[PDB]
Amino acid sequence: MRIVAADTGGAVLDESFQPVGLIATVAVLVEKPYKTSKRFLVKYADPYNYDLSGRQAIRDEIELAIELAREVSPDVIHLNSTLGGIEVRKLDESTIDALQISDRGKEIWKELSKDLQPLAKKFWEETGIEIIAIGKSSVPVRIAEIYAGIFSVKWALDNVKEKGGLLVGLPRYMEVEIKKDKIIGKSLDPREGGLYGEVKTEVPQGIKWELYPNPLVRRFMVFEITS
Amino acid sequence: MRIVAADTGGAVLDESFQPVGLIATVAVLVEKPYKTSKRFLVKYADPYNYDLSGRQAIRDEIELAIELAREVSPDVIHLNSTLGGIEVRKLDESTIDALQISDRGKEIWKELSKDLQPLAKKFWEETGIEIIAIGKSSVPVRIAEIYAGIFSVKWALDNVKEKGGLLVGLPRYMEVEIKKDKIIGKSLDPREGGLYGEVKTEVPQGIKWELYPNPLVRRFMVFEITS
Amino acid sequence: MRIVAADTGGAVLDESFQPVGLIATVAVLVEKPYKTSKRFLVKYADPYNYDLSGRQAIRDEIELAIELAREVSPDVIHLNSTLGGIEVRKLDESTIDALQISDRGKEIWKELSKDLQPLAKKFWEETGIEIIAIGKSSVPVRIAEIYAGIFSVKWALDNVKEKGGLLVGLPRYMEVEIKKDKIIGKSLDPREGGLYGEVKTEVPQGIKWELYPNPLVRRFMVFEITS
DNA sequence: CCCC
DNA sequence: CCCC
DNA sequence: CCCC
Repeated sequence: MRIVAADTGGAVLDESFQPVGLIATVAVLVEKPYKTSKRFLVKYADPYNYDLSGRQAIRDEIELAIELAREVSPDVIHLNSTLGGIEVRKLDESTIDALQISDRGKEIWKELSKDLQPLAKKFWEETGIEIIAIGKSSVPVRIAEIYAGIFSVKWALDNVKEKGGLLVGLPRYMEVEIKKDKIIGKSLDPREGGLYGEVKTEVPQGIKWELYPNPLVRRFMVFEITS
Repeated sequence: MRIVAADTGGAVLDESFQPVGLIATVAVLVEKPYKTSKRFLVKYADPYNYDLSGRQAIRDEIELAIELAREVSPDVIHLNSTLGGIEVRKLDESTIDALQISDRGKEIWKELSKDLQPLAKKFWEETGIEIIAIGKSSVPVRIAEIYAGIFSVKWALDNVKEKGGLLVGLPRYMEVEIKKDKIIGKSLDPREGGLYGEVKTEVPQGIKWELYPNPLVRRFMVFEITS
Repeated sequence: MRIVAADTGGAVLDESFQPVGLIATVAVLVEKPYKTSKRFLVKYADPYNYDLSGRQAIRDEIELAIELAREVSPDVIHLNSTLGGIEVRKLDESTIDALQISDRGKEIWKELSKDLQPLAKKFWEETGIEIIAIGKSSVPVRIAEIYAGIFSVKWALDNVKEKGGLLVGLPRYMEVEIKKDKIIGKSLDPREGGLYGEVKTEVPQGIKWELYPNPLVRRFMVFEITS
């Protein structure tokens, strides 16, 4: 199988570890043996002008996934939303309310449907590629999530010297390592079968970085970098 | 403690990773230190004529567990169904409806009770051995689940040269290793305390096998073998 | 951040692995990098005269946490109860019933509020330190849980030769190591980022100890010691 | 809600 | 409830 | 539904 998946992840934290804004949206192409991605795109947001209550992330996600899909022609697109694998192009008010998701889950998706359902329908008529809301059960999504963490670290690397101090909240139970020329992100959950990512970047000088648990959010790590 | 447990696990997958049928039903004897099983039985199903909608699996389980229990005389039998550790022989509609399980779970078990409750009551009157539905809380069940994976791999080993290619979906977060004369199964979850299994088999030559994450079901591995 | 957290953990088990009573209540001070604690208190209960139905544990916890907090002046106190991080001092029946907790959870805390809510209000007016019910989401709480496991082993070490045999049920997925002069406790979940503890103690001789899974409670280990 |  |  |  060849799958394109997209996720938004990584957050700027204040000194009380409260999230300020999300950082990276990543679309990945995942192929056998489905442990990583060698082909991917990234779109950075502005964490300092980000609405956490708003759900722009998923609109960026589905767009970025399509952009990658039109180039690599995958079998399917995985969107990070656990709706039981329902096709976005089939998302109308009728089908949303019939899902066994929270009542709030239903509320949010009726508004997204105005743009995303026709968008998925046109793309399906073009390419025949479905865009399914599968969320947590999907490995390409989790791999995309790992890369979202890595690009958040890269974002921190590229932006540490203008802000002189950054706390980056990583996605769930993943760690990062920084080599001379690349960032390595790895899932901390061995049950996932060895999921990982790698992104080439120039690592700036005069910086020190640390990785430690978020004391307020168990199984979430914090990436801290200074000058 | 000496516990007999039984589980059905392992599935033949198509190339879209959709399960076709279940493979192995295994009953195990588990003793201190409760990390493995050295005494076990296996019953193979036909994955290509298997009904996933049906619940024959649990009927195969309770049969095989009893068959093994009559040989090794355990303290108790663990059946793989999370009902809070209630004895099967005590299953009437009143207590089933009083279980904190889904409405679909209740419907299924009310129909299962017709055969399974007298079966458990008769077995208890003979041997004094209870049959409890404990499921996820039981370690012997997980050990049985691991062996279901091991015997599923063995099934693939024995049937690969007639089918020239097989995708076997293993039970949750377990891996297998293939040595010269045996298959070794290990839980990928270190939290379970080092649970494993081991089964002797003649390993066919001229085969290639690979283990990788199921892209559609996170934390589930896929065993693929070809000629 | 400097956080004081408290948890009760560790249980004396009978030979059917059924818990008799809880052992150790521990309050810990946790600072960056939030992986362990170098400052902690322990209060022992009598497992053989313990009410498991009762909720003495949480009253011992909040008391012991305050005692330590009065000495080290932390930023906040973490109590082991998952109520979404709500301040205990604001817990009345009105806000309790508005919590997304079980019907049993509401009943228990409505009764606890009679004593604990004025206690939390009094402590907050004195020191300005909030006592929040964060529970499973807190890392300092988990560290306290690990030390509770360590002190349960210590309790067993100190009481083994008078009891001539002990089964100690540890907290979820943690292991212990016993050195010449200390007990080392480690989380078995790599997702938590390497949480651990250490307690110096005199180790009695002519004892043998073993660590293995509780066969009736998956992901819970058992500590057994004899003479 | 907590405990194994 | 179970299966991947 | 997502985010830490």
